[PDB]
Amino acid sequence: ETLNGGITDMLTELANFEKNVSQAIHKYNAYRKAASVIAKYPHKIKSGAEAKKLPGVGTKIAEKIDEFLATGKLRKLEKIRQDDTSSSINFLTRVSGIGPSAARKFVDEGIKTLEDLRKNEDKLNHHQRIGLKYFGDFEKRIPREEMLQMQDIVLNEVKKVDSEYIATVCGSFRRGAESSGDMDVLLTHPSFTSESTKQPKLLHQVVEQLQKVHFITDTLSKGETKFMGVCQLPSKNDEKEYPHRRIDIRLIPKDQYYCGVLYFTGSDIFNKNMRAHALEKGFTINEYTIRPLGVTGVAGEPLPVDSEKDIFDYIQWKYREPKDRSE
DNA sequence: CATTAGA
DNA sequence: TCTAATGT
Ligand SMILES: [Mn+2]
Ligand code: NA
Ligand code: NA
Repeated sequence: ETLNGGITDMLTELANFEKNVSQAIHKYNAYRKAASVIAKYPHKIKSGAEAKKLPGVGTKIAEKIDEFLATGKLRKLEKIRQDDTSSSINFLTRVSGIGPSAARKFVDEGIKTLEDLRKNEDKLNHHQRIGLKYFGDFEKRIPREEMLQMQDIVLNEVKKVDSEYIATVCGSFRRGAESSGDMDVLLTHPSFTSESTKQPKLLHQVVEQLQKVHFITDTLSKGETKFMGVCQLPSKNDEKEYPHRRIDIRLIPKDQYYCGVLYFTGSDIFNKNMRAHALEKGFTINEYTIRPLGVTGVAGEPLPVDSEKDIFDYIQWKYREPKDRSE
């Protein structure tokens, strides 16, 4: 956590660099387990060789340690840190829509800067077009004060649309978070459960409303279960307009909301921690259910959940407020 | 780790 | 059909 900081950290630099600038998934895989092990590593690495003992540590990575321990730096991370071609891939990739592959191609054609990106809006596709178009807004944080105005409206149409609908703004915002990056609407409905051969309009009806009133401004990807877009607060009685924010809404078969909800309400840790335990408590929890476990090694049999609570009791525990699901 | 665009 | 991207 701190005893092996740089090490894991340098490691990750190196790895991320292997995966992005270079399409060397293996080496990339090298650095991660490694960086993962030295990480569990309970003592101060004193040298290459010491580390070298561990699994995942070969000679190359060992080699890197020494030099890092020796000169408080690293040549390659130095060289790399400098290199535009790579500096560039590190950068372009920040536009929603540009992944590494594209990142590379762009550069190749010589598309290094944001401006480059504009002059070639032609080369870009819808996601990435909207991507660049809200480069600023998408990089900003969502003040909770705003989180609440948004939540306010979402719930309102959703409801005006059909009352039978259930919505939940999940994620950090749900867990108190002073700010949030993207908004997460978990959505389900009675009519939609595990079986009932869908009803796409369910997603659809809503997406539209939200657009009609003018909250949803753009579309990144609408699907029959996951619409994914951009929204904005009604720039008041002017002067201060609102930043465009990333919004996401997904339909859920009503018979899987709570787990689902438990889940997206995080955190990553409270989550695992809960999962790791449900296990002890003779169960299993995943993004959608809670099945009683059985001795042949594994079982099934999806227990019926009516609230975050049900899931709780099931593994027999104390309800944990969103506010306090920190870990 | 699944759901979407896209070519 | 694959294959990239986002998220989670
Ligand atoms: Mn979020
Ligand atoms: Na990107
Ligand atoms: Na392949």
